[PDB]
Amino acid sequence: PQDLSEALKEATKEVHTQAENAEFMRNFQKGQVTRDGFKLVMASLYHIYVALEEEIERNKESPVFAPVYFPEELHRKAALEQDLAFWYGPRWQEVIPYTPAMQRYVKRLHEVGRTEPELLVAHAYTRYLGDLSGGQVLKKIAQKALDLPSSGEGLAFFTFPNIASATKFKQLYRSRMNSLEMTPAVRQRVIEEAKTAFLLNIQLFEELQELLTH
Ligand code: HEM
Ligand SMILES: [Cl-]
Repeated sequence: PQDLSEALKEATKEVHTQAENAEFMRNFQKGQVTRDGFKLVMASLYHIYVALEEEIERNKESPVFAPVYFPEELHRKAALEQDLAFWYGPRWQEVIPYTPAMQRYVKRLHEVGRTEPELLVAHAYTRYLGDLSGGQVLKKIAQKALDLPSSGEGLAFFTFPNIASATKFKQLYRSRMNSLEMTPAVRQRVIEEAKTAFLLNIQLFEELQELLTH
């Protein structure tokens, strides 16, 4: 479509559906998810966000990203750090897994943020808006499947405290995206990257399923 936020949504509808149907993901939604499986996803999210957020902090000033820089409303590293301390304990940083699929997603994120930051938005959109959209559902699922204690910890990731209305925020984010100024050449690179980001998630899910079935 015309608006970037639309072109993105439409250009990734296919890969997005593949993501949904990925065995691991498909099972998660079907309510079937183990703690180890859940821990693997959380550990993955931590790594991905740590990388993504580092790159965002590096290019926040650039015009290629500034318009969609919403640190307070979206940052997840800290939330994830709280959750992993709960899921893996006080030395989670020294025990959480860091698999190849994860490693590869991180690598691309740093590649983008270092050499082609104009593509960073493709990842911020993919991750933030995706997690913001599916967050409420997935939470209740793992909340019902895992049956965690009353510790009052472990799921901070599913709550963006600095965002009152997900809907209104998404509207604002999309708008800032469409306001993002880029040449058509770049716009196409951003679209591709978004498909890449999905693929990366897909590879990731597939690898986790593989690890779990063993
Ligand atoms: C349990 C699996 C999943 C289901 C069933 C699912 C379902 C949905 C639905 C129904 C929406 C809301 C559409 C809207 O608000 O217009 C959405 C949006 C989104 N999802 Fe997923 N999703 C899942 C997994 C993923 C994954 C793995 C990614 C990629 C990491 C992803 C990224 C996104 C993005 C970027 C959006 C926003 C698209 C836009 O701008 O309109 N989703 N998803
Ligand atoms: Cl809402």
